[PDB]
Amino acid sequence: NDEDQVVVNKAAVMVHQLSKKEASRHAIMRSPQMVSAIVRTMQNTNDVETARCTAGTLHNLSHHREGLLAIFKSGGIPALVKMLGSPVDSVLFYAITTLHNLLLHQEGAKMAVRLAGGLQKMVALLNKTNVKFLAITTDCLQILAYGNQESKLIILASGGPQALVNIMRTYTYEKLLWTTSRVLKVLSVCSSNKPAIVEAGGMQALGLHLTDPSQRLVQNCLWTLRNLSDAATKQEGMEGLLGTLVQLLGSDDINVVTCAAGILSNLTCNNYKNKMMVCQVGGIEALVRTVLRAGDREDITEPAICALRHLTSRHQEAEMAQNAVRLHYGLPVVVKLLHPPSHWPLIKATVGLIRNLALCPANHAPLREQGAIPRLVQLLVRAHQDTQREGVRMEEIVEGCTGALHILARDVHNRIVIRGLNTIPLFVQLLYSPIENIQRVAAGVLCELAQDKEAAEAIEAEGATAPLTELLHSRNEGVATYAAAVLFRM
Repeated sequence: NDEDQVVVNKAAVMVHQLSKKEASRHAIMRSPQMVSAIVRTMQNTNDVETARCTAGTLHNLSHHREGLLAIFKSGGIPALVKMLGSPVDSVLFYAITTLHNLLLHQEGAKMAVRLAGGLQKMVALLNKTNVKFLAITTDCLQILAYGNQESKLIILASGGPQALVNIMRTYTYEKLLWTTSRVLKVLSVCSSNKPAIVEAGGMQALGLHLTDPSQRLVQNCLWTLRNLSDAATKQEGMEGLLGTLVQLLGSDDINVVTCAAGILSNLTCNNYKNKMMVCQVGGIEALVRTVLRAGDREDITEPAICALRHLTSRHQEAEMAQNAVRLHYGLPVVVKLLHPPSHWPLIKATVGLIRNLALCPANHAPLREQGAIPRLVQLLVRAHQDTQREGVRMEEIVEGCTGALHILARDVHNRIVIRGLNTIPLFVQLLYSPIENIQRVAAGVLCELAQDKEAAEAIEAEGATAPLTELLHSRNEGVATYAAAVLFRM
């Protein structure tokens, strides 16, 4: 039969019972007339049992493909969103569930919800306390934000990051934690959201769940953590997270290992506090084992080497880390990574690690015995030639290899090897480099070599007096100091 009228609700309790039975439910969504009256009643009524009964109806309809369209074209979406402002409590449930079904299957619902101001309403509801309601709400936000930078910035403005992090800090309900982590993951790739997540303590919060039995939750937290750690700030209370990350390096899951290495790489970069802690929980040993176990998987070795590079310089236990790499059988494999099939990013990271390891006198001989010097020379020679003829710039390979050789040249037996490879003409040539940092390490390695009279003569014979004289007036104070140092020993 036809519609309700005015001042009567019994019709609301009417349409319900039928929406349950399929038979009438088909008739009801097959009727593009009263479905609009269902909507009209819901948004407008100030009665509780009528409002909840009305929302519950549309819910039952959202289960069927035509029931969606029925609600869709009837303009039910802006109504349901308005029902997300409804007070206690079951009306919020039917509303968010219906929207969810629409967002899942019904096409056009996404943009429609966005236009209705659904994003703002949903973010506001993240302070509720029902985990099932929060799981549905967070999933909607995920559906709306994925591959849609517009929605991501809205969620940010509405205070999404802080609310989502609080959920991760509060609840233990797996499905909610998982769903919330997927939203944070989507937001993590956003350049605007990422710092907000980090500022909300997102990294510590995600770190809480890295030992959860749910692998999909663990992996989501890892993926998000890598994006967030990607140039994050100086955070406190990272002790537990760092300890777990080192722990996760031994995981049998390669994707867990890849993420753990990457995050540790990012968190240790220019952060001596994080360097200390990672070292103090066995980071070197774990990272070395990881490199050995990884073989030629550069997805793993590259962030692992990078992490090792960070840990082996500029912090209180740097020297200890430099020894630790050797003590844990690391030197042979590190040198091996300078050879094919290693690609430039790994090679660059490896060279930088050798440079730090060479700071430790006890590493001079083993590095020499492994054949680091000729390989470093071959890299430098070929890299330089290529700079004379985007990814990794060869100017970085040139500077890196020359830098590593600069440190290795502190050892007497190394200087004989380096010199024996006819490198002096190359080094002198590098004094003409447009790049100051290259001039600096070129002058530096010459300064080390020129401590031996025979080398000092070969250096002078190479016509190095003139370039060094010009570099005396370099605005780079370091370049000038080395230039004067070589001149003196000549």
